[PDB]
Amino acid sequence: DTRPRFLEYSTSECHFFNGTERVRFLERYFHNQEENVRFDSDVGEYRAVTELGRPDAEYWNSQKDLLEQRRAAVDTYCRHNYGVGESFTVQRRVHPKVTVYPSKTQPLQHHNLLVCSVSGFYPGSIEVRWFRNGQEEKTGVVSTGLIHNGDWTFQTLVMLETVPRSGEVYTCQVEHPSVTSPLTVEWRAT
Amino acid sequence: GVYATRSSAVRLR
Amino acid sequence: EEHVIIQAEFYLNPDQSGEFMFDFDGDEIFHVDMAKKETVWRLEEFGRFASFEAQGALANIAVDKANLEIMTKRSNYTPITNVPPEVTVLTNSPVELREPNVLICFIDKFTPPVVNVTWLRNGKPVTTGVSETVFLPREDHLFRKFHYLPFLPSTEDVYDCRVEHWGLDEPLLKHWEFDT
Ligand SMILES: *[C@@H]1O[C@H](CO)[C@@H](O)[C@H](O)[C@H]1NC(C)=O
Ligand SMILES: *[C@@H]1O[C@H](CO)[C@@H](O)[C@H](O)[C@H]1NC(C)=O
Repeated sequence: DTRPRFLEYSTSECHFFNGTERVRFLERYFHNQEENVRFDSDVGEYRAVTELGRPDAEYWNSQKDLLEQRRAAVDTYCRHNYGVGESFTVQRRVHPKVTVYPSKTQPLQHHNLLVCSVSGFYPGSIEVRWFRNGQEEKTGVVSTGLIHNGDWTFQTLVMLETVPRSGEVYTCQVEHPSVTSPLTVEWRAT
Repeated sequence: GVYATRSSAVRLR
Repeated sequence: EEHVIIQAEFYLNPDQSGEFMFDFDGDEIFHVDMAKKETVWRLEEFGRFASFEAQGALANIAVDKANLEIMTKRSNYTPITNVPPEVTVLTNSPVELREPNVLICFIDKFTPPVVNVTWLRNGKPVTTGVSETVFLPREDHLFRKFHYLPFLPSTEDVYDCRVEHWGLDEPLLKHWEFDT
């Protein structure tokens, strides 16, 4: 199918700061990936983003009932919907699963890569550090970055490039909002 | 609780 | 911000496809099944704590459809530019032989929101236990999508996520096999 496509897209966005103490509402209208008109509660009226949206900004700003709907949206829509799902979104906390396993930077190599897997957690904010014999390892650390699984869970792999010596103990340390104390997992060279 | 919809406005014809 | 809630909706011609969904900090809270005219919660448990009138979404889609017709005329029938997706295949947890796991196919940064996705096991299409998300919003207004395939890890099975998009010259295949 090589027929031309035409896409009409719109978002109604609620931005929350310090709980619901500060709230900003944005309604945005798009056509073929181009935003052409928006309402920003900071302004209180529609504004054209591009010339193609100018007729609608003017038309919509002439409708007092529409504007007052949008001006009240931070309360009737944003703060309301925030309250509706607060218990299972804002207060959602899922403990990370933490495991450590050895790997290789390339085949035909000795085990020279330590992988700290941190998975299944929520929210996405996480902090993972490596230690060797009680000292933080800041060099040779590479990671997948934060990975979203698309199902209200996240994961990450934090890897340490190192050459383990006999008797060395490596520790992966994890901080996450679901806990008030760091999680630690040890790995021992055989 | 019930999630509210922000109705969309119809562009100028 | 500390949190962001987004109601995202689109209507697409000539496919006549519409979608309505709520997003919380990047995750889907729910979408509306246009066919069944029903609310679909991303996690089953959400439905026990909250509700939503799907009829409100259908009304917005009707507006989006009307607005599309108006914009298409105004822009002189300028077609959307295809932006082909990036695809990543991964597991949701470290793989252990004979330990049940889930393959994830992440389709990202594309538009229009139309895609054909096929899971392949050893080159053969597999549909058992598969699932998928609707099209999810991005800050750059491109889309993302997740496909899932539960599986029993083995050394004798390889996997591919095959993705078709009008922005691609050929199907894009992302591979997975057991790591040594
Ligand atoms: C569409 O075509 C009309 C008629 O020629 C023209 O006046 C208008 O500027 C065009 N709009 C575009 C190219 O966005
Ligand atoms: C998906 O496959 C169908 C045929 O079943 C085809 O008509 C359609 O164009 C394909 N979509 C994409 C995005 O390739």
